[PDB]
Amino acid sequence: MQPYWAAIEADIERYLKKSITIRPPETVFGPMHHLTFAAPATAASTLCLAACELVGGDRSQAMAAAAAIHLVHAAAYVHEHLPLTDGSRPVSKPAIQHKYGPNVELLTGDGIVPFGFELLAGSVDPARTDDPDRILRVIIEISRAGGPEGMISGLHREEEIVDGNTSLDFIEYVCKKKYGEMHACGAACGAILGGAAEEEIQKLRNFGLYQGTLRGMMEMKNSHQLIDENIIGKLKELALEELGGFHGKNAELMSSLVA
Amino acid sequence: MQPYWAAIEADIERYLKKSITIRPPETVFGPMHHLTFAAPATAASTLCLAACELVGGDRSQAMAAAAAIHLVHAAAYVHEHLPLTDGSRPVSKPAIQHKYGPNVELLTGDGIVPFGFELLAGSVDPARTDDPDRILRVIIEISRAGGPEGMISGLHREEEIVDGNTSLDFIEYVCKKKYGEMHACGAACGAILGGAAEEEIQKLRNFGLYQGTLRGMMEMKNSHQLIDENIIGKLKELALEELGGFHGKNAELMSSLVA
Amino acid sequence: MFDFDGYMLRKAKSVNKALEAAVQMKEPLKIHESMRYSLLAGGKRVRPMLCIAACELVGGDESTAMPAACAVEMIHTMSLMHDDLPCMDNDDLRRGKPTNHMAFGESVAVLAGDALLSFAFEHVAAATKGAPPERIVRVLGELAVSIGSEGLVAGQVVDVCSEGMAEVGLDHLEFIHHHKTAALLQGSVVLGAILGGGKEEEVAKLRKFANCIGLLFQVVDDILDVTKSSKELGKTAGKDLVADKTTYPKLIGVEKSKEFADRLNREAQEQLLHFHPHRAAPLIALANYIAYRDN
Amino acid sequence: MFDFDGYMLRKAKSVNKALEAAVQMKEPLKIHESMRYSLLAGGKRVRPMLCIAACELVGGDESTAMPAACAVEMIHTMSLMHDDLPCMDNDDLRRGKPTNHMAFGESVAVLAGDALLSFAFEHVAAATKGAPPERIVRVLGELAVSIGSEGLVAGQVVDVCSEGMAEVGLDHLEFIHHHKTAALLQGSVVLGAILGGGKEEEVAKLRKFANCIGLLFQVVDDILDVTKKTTYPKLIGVEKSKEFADRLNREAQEQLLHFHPHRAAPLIALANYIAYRDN
Ligand SMILES: C=C(C)CCOP(=O)(O)OP(=O)(O)O
Ligand SMILES: C=C(C)CCOP(=O)(O)OP(=O)(O)O
Ligand SMILES: CC(C)=CCSP(=O)(O)OP(=O)(O)O
Ligand SMILES: [Mg+2]
Ligand SMILES: [Mg+2]
Ligand SMILES: [Mg+2]
Ligand SMILES: [Mg+2]
Repeated sequence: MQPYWAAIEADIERYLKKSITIRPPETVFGPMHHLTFAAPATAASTLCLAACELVGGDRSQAMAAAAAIHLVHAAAYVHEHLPLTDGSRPVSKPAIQHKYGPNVELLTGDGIVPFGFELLAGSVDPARTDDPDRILRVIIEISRAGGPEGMISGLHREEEIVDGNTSLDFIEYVCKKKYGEMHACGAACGAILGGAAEEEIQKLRNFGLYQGTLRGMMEMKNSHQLIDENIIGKLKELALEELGGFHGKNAELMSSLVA
Repeated sequence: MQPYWAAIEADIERYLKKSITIRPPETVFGPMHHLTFAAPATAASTLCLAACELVGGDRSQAMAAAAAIHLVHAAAYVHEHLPLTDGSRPVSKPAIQHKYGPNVELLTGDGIVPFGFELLAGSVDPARTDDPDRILRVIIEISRAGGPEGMISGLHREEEIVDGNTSLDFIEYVCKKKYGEMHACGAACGAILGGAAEEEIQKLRNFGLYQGTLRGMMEMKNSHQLIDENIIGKLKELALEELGGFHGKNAELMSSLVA
Repeated sequence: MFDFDGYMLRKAKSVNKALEAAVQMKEPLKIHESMRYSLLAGGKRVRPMLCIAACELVGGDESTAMPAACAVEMIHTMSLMHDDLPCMDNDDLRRGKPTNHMAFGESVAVLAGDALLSFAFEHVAAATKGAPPERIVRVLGELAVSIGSEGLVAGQVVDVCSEGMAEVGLDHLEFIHHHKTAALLQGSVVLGAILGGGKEEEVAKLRKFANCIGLLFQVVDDILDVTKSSKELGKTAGKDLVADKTTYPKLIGVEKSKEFADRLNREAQEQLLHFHPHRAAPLIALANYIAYRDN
Repeated sequence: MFDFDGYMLRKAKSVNKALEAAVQMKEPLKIHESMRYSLLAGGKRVRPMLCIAACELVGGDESTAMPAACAVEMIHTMSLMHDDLPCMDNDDLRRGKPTNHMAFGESVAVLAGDALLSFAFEHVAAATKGAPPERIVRVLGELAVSIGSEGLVAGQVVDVCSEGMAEVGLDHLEFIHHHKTAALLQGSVVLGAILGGGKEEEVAKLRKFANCIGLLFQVVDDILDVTKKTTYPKLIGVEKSKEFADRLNREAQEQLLHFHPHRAAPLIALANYIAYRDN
């Protein structure tokens, strides 16, 4: 519950730095490296590696997916903090600093997302016969979760939140969309890449879904003072119950985030 | 209106008049009767009888469903023209005529919808084997089309239409939800009750979806003069395709609805 | 000994948990938020408990009746949402919070109400397991009849068309209360008994039983309306007096209403002698609760 | 070939129908309305045509290549929606109609553009039928490589990072054109060749064909603006710009020499069209 989770973030990082070498033209790769690592890590990638190991796979078998999920998150993160001239997007009080200009952040965001899919396609080991189908499936999972009906829906509806005038039901929904979809995605992918069966996958997917909603639910707790102890408790049960069929530490270590 | 369709509509009208007979308390059944026939006729309803014929069954097997469809549509029409004090709904120019006050209209609407389910549950003829499973399936199609993700979604979004600056795309989506889904539901139910197979049901569902959307655009055509013949041809084309695979007399009839 | 407080506590918990799972937030967000705002706000859940208890009494289990139970509470909820609107009773408090139209506007309150009504039918039809299709269909028809022009809606329209009727009669008042309130309660008891596998005779005896508590629930509502405060009742209380409305505290006064409720309860529990007393305990308890509740 | 215009128009029609069907209006409505606003506005659909033509050239069929043909148009579309942005080229118009962020706001324009990018991947991955999994994954790989930091985006960054020092040489200008234009054309033709079952040698000749016509386009475009900052005429003169355009066209066509003449005809016809067009 302490060193394990840490090492995962380190391995994912070590892998991204290995894959993203600042080189010529530094005008493209300087911002690409910066913005990828300036983005706060997301538990959806961690969850991806943990689910892979949980079902028995080797950590590397899901490293490409984990990095692709981080990259999708990093690109959305960059884009959601873009200084916009028309004031269409709500003024985010916690103003991230900008080392590069809007134009450069926007395009870099557009180059990071495809790098995720590049890593994934590029992680196919021709010597591993199950590689194609599993990675194909994962590309569908990640592209859906970061797409219009996943994360983007959450990012879009998030702009409707009035800091002290929006219900907890609406906030919970924005979190399931903004974070839950992606967490579910990562756990589902880790399970797929690990060789898990459909039943296992759906369970872990479900778990991730509640897990991420719960996590994002807190990313805002320190903002919308209304977080009734009931929501976080309802999501925990739904999550911890979905694990019914997976016992042990890692099979009960996933639940180290619902603490 | 074409003679075949007009004749089918007349049969639904008769079946409805026989099903709703003014009696005491007249204060209840008077508005029930009047508001049923005060609502526009809907093709989602005749499409149900027709769909049934096209696949083999006899229209009388789909009459209760057709009446239930009209009734659900009628309660929705009554409620969407309801006089609201607080100005919650953009005062649509319509300003239709009202024989009864807002309270009686509101309640009667709430009474009409279950009557549709009552006919359905009661058209259960002993001398019918597969009766129960299909009716039950039809209740699901109908309660869904008249539910939160069906007509109600279309009515809700319609309130966001500003005759001024709102795209044809957005209007088409409202017509799809407000009219298309109910029409799709009517052709599907007809098919279901006739005895078709999943493949036919989906084709007829899809045909209903497009025709209903096309019809909705016609009705809103006389409001937002912008409907390029492209939108209509598109929908028209989309519909006919679904019918490609049905040959006979009714085949050209069903085909005449859009053509 | 039968611990009624404990029983209702866990039945209501079970019901509240299924209502929350059945009606999730999804697009269009405001319609679904409005549906959940009034549905999950906090009623006593008498109707869904009566449905489950009647199912259990005749042999069935809760799981088979939960969808119908949720459905009657959905229909009951939208009927209060619609009852509260400006064109109706025009109230500002329901279940301890501002009324639905105050929070979302009249447009959304009407539509959210309509969504709950249709979805109740969807839900019992598609989520019921453990019952033959012909039995579900039958239940859907009992539900439809108990809430339409010969049930809930009729009592409600006769109520607003006889709100100035100075020439009130027991017959007229009985019509309103039986239709407006007893009809949905009968329906809840009936859906449970049929889904539980009950025989025609047991259904008929429960329908009669439900008729009694059904009428009793409204007499008690009429009495609370005049002896309890809005804060206590969780809704605007006291407007039935200022209105020429038809109630019992009107035609016979509070006290004569109390005695009347007692007889009704008595008469309801008498229909229960049809069943073994150990099994009837829950419905006997729900019956007293309906008679002696505070809100 | 006979009737090159008719051939392009038939391909754009098929593509338009498939785009319309793949990106339907749905919740959240503003996001989807914005996606369709720019995706379905009409244009030549050259990228989709390249994909389909390349697939059919090696024996495959249009059906197998359509998801991919649509995906490349999806990327092209969001590259322009993002490019028109205020922080970018700050355009208010495009093809005469208001730019996307003017119609829907900057926030939606950004998100809607992001949605087309991820949907391109989704659609190719999930809707492609008639091709084995490793082939679809390979194709997904070429699409990311053609639009990322070593493709489209690289050209977009460097271009915006060069509007400060007007002292740009031929190499620099070619980098931008190759990235901003040829990379995505190369992607289209590679997606189609692979999906169609083409050998690696066929695939390599198509990549060369596209890179030549990709550059051919920017060269001819510069010659046109002159016979009507850096440009081919300011770097090497119109005479040499025209010689270069001709060499690009000849090399492009040289790549198609060993394929079926009849299947190669449309690509040969498009090369001549880009080279000789009047506007
Ligand atoms: C008495 C009638 C007709 C309606 C109010 O019913 P309730 O008293 O059951 O109120 P809730 O507990 O459901 O909120
Ligand atoms: C013709 C080539 C090689 C490239 C440009 O395509 P377009 O961008 O001109 O397509 P349109 O969108 O203008 O129709
Ligand atoms: C039966 C229905 C639909 C509404 C309530 S009847 P009523 O207005 O007499 O009772 P309420 O005080 O509003 O609960
Ligand atoms: Mg009332
Ligand atoms: Mg009231
Ligand atoms: Mg530009
Ligand atoms: Mg521009």
